[PDB]
Formats: sequence, structure tokens, C-alpha cells
Amino acid sequence: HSTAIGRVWLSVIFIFRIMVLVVAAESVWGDEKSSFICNTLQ
Amino acid sequence: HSTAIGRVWLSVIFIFRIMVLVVAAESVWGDEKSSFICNTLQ
Repeated sequence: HSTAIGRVWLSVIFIFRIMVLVVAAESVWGDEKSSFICNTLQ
Repeated sequence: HSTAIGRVWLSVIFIFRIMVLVVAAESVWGDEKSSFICNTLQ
């Protein structure tokens, strides 16, 4: 019922985004706050 | 040989300055650098 080009390509890009987000959230952004340090005694 | 007013008053003020400097150096300025602290980790 839907268009040929739309569903397949949109689903593929959505799955790619999900995979990239999973990898980045699991690994890259885990210690964004714990390792965030400033040069001060305050 | 010198003037009446000069020697006595100058000597008294000089001795006063010496005593004040002795007290201040012994006590007030002893930890001017050791207790000098800045708010930084540098």
C-alpha cells in the first residue's frame, strides 16, 4: 500500500541510527560526567 | 656640638621603629608565604 522507495530505505537508516546510538551510549558517553574535571579547588 | 632637639628625639623615634620592626618581623610576617594559598589546582 505504501511507496516502494520509502519504507525500505527509511527502515534501513533507522536501524543504522539505532545501532550507532546503542554503541555510542554504551561506550562513548558513559563517563561524560565522572571524568569531567575542572582546574579548581572550589 | 649638635642641636638640642635633634639627637634625642631622632634616637627615640629610631629605637621605637626598631622595636616595632622586631616585633612585627618576629610575629606578624613569619608565615606570609607559607600560609599564602590560592584557589586552584595549578
